[PDB]
Amino acid sequence: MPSERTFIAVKPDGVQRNLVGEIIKRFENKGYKLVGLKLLQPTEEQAKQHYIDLASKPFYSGLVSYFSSGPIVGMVWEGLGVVKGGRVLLGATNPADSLPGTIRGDFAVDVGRNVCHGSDSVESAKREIAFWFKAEELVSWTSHSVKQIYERA
Amino acid sequence: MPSERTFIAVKPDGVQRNLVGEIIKRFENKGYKLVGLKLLQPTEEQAKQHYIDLASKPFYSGLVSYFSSGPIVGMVWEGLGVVKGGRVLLGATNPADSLPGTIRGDFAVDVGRNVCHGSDSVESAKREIAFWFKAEELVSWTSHSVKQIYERA
Amino acid sequence: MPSERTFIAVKPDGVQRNLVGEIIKRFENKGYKLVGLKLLQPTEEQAKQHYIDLASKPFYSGLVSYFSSGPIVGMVWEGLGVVKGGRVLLGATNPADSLPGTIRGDFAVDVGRNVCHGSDSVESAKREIAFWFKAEELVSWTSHSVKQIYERA
Amino acid sequence: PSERTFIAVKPDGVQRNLVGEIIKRFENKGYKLVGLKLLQPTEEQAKQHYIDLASKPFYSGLVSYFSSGPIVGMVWEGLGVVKGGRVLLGATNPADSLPGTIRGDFAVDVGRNVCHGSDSVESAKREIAFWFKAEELVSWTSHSVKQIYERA
Amino acid sequence: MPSERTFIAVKPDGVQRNLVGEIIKRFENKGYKLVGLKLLQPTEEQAKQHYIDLASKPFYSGLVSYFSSGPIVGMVWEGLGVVKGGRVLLGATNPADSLPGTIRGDFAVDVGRNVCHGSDSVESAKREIAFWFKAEELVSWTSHSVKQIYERA
Amino acid sequence: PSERTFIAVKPDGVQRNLVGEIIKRFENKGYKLVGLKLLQPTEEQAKQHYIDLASKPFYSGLVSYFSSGPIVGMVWEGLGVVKGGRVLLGATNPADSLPGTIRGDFAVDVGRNVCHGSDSVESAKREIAFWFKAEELVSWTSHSVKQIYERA
Ligand SMILES: Nc1ccn([C@@H]2O[C@H](COP(=O)(O)OP(=O)(O)O)[C@@H](O)[C@H]2O)c(=O)n1
Ligand SMILES: Nc1ccn([C@@H]2O[C@H](COP(=O)(O)OP(=O)(O)O)[C@@H](O)[C@H]2O)c(=O)n1
Ligand SMILES: Nc1ccn([C@@H]2O[C@H](COP(=O)(O)OP(=O)(O)O)[C@@H](O)[C@H]2O)c(=O)n1
Ligand SMILES: Nc1ccn([C@@H]2O[C@H](COP(=O)(O)OP(=O)(O)O)[C@@H](O)[C@H]2O)c(=O)n1
Ligand SMILES: Nc1ccn([C@@H]2O[C@H](COP(=O)(O)OP(=O)(O)O)[C@@H](O)[C@H]2O)c(=O)n1
Ligand SMILES: Nc1ccn([C@@H]2O[C@H](COP(=O)(O)OP(=O)(O)O)[C@@H](O)[C@H]2O)c(=O)n1
Ligand SMILES: [Mg+2]
Ligand SMILES: [Mg+2]
Ligand SMILES: [Mg+2]
Ligand SMILES: [Mg+2]
Ligand SMILES: [Mg+2]
Ligand SMILES: [Mg+2]
Repeated sequence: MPSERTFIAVKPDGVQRNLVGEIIKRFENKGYKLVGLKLLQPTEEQAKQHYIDLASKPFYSGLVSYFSSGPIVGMVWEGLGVVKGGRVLLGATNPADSLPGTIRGDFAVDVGRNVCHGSDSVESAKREIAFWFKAEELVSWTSHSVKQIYERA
Repeated sequence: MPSERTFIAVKPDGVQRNLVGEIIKRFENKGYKLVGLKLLQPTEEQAKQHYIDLASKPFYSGLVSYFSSGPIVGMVWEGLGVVKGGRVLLGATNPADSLPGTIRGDFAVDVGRNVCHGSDSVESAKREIAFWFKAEELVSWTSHSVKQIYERA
Repeated sequence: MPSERTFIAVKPDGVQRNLVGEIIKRFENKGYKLVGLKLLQPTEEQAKQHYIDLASKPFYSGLVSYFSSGPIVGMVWEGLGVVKGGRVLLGATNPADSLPGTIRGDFAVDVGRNVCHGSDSVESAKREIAFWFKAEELVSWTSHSVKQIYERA
Repeated sequence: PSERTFIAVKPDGVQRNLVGEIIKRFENKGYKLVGLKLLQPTEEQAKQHYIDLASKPFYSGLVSYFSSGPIVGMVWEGLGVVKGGRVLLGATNPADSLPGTIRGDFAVDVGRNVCHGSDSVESAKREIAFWFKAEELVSWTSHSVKQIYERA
Repeated sequence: MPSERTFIAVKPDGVQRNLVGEIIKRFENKGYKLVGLKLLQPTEEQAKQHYIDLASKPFYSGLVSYFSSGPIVGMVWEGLGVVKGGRVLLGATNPADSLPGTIRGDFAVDVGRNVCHGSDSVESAKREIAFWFKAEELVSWTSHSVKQIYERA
Repeated sequence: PSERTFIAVKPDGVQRNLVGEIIKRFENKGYKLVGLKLLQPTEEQAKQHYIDLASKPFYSGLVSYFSSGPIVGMVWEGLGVVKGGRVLLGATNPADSLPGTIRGDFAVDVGRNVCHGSDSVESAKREIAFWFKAEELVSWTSHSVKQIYERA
């Protein structure tokens, strides 16, 4: 259904390198609907929990330190297939494997400085959204372009 | 041969969502030559004929209604391999399958709101060009850049 | 009134230099509505008439020859203040006087190769639209975005 | 360089997919984002934000529209950012705004003019205080600060 | 005459902030012709001589130190009125006074970090070009678009 | 991260006003420009640069065209930049290149394919040595190096 949601974050390198607007533009251009947006400074414990599935991996310590080293921009986007589609926009995890046209393909080199995050499944997206956003920070609204973007609307 | 031609249309969602300029720019940037251009309101019967091969498909009635719901921009582009190359610029029919960099990859979500059309073969292109354009509507001209774009020119 | 209309043309240098998409994009981005569009080859006599007020000027013969030397893209745009606003988007007649941000400011050098034309008043626009377009060539439609662009809509 | 301003993408700007474009322009200029939120103003927030226009005949419509859907509120930091932000936005009436500015490139009607920016250092301080809690601002150092400023 | 030339430099901040391509694009888009291009590290003495007219000004010391602190990209552009036109593209000296659409209007804040330089007169342009470029580094060529950009060509 | 590659805008790319666009793509990616020059290759330079194609039937035409007008030669530095540069360029035949790449967005014909990039670390070292004198390369530290690389 077009009401699917995903969590996207500009990581601290993406904020530092002035990629916030560019990343948001790509999601707006695609037809996805912005329903949550904030600038925040993750704590180490927040980073640990966000990446909890990766706790045994050797990059985890550095990942958690880096993710909490400076501000991120957290977002919630709504749209048909937006979890998968958000990942398509981001490009492959390792920028070396990402193609031009994607965020990581255009703007990143190193897997540890890969500028952005996106939820990897509908289930993890729900968890991430719930973790980073309060219900008061999510806005219910209708895009005036909804019938131009979706057939069934 | 560099004189190959194809029919590209901005569908009514593409016009509504202000993608006419962006789509033309992509074709110009590639090196293709614009030889026909018009804004028109297809009739339902024109839409039925344009998509006649698809008459048995479950989506046909909706396709034909939508395509005739408002203005399209019809184009004829000329260049080496332009039929296939135009379709590559458009991206996969279903935008969920389209890659970033392409028109559908960058701007569309839903297969029924996929912003554009391109002819699928040399012979269908000839048919579509003849259906939408009278002989006197095409403009033959030489790009000042033809020898920078083509080795053989 | 938001139903005001103007005639804009991409002149033959603008077509040759692949500025058609870029010019249309600027008008779409502004909120103006495309209601007429075609590619055509003006005749010398059409060019003489289009610029008839300038018949005594030293540049007229060159202007009329050039304007009829290859294809133009003719457009009719609709929107509040579109005659004046279209000219603002174009920039100063002589590109040496045009500011960055405008079409001439960004893309042109020479007053005789200034890439585009726009009607200079409401009444000249009506004349130019009638000269270049038959009634049946215009397309009336409602932008899905009209109430986001205009308070009164 | 620690001057701050409040910039909002108005509901028309959100609806018309200009959030990223607007943020990009401010990032490109060298300004630093220190606050960002998406919210739908209440009627009362809309009345207060525009409190100096309460006696104008366009007020109730401005209030209703500003509270009709989400805005994006921003706090930007930088040398001369109050004046600079308004230069990026362009003239209040898009008819008067020049290409290159946000209103010049994207808006037609004064009542649907896409964005807001504080008009002075003091009004910025008041708008920031109105729209953001203390804990919602983020203090950080751009790694590019010495490239943007001589005195850093 | 269209053979006028000017010296443009991306200053060390402009190089550091990844504005080389953007600056070159703006000059290419305008119709100006690139006839010299190099990356170099100015010496302090080179910076002193380049800015010799400003030797008594209180910012001079800091200007010369900064200009020689890292690489610049030096360019020579050719075109009708290119000295004045290059300055128009750059925008006002102090970015606070520069308008959006210009290089300094779009990308700079501080007069001491104003990302680029352009010659201020035909005479100073000749001096600057001669100072920064050897004759072997200037390329004589003809743009295939010269007749599309200039009437008299 | 100290890997280097040679990228050239070919004479068609210069003529078609793609120099800035190409440089922008490499800067945006995070790669560092350490050499840059505009020059018109001699016939002999064109023959040598393409020496591994000397037995091909398209050679003399490639040589004549490559020496017909100015190119822009570049040296870029960064992790995996040889492979990365070629990914940015796209497939050799623009018919096979995808949108988003330089050839995918801007070229049609294999003989007018806008740009060149070294095919390997060793060929890059040889191309760099051929096109640039030692004194023409500039060593410098991007202020953004720690934002682009974890190990910096
Ligand atoms: N070998 C690796 C793998 C991942 N990572 C980082 O760990 C993050 C999370 O890994 P992940 O497997 O969930 O990948 P994504 O979901 O981000 O694509 C990545 O986005 C990288 O920034 C790393 O630094 N080195
Ligand atoms: N399952 C489908 C397939 C196609 N369509 C629409 O029907 C149009 C014509 O289908 P097609 O098979 O000719 O595909 P293209 O030639 O447009 O790639 C597509 O462009 C879609 O807009 C659809 O709505 N649902
Ligand atoms: N001194 C001049 C004035 C105008 N012209 C050309 O003549 C066209 C018509 O002139 P105009 O006075 O109607 O100006 P616009 O309405 O195009 O601003 C201009 O757009 C120029 O292309 C010229 O070549 N030399
Ligand atoms: N005559 C007017 C004046 C202002 N307005 C709106 O009211 C807003 C606030 O007015 P203002 O005087 O504070 O102008 P700015 O601070 O936005 O430049 C404007 O941005 C317009 O959207 C209007 O609709 N009609
Ligand atoms: N008050 C000033 C004036 C100039 N400058 C710097 O000195 C440079 C040369 O000054 P200039 O008067 O030749 O200005 P332009 O020709 O660069 O516009 C400027 O581009 C500034 O970078 C400064 O740092 N502070
Ligand atoms: N069949 C071919 C193959 C290559 N070429 C040209 O020769 C150049 C060098 O060939 P190459 O095999 O080194 O390919 P790349 O390294 O450029 O990918 C290509 O970039 C083409 O411009 C051609 O014109 N026809
Ligand atoms: Mg993950
Ligand atoms: Mg089909
Ligand atoms: Mg006129
Ligand atoms: Mg105000
Ligand atoms: Mg000066
Ligand atoms: Mg090769």
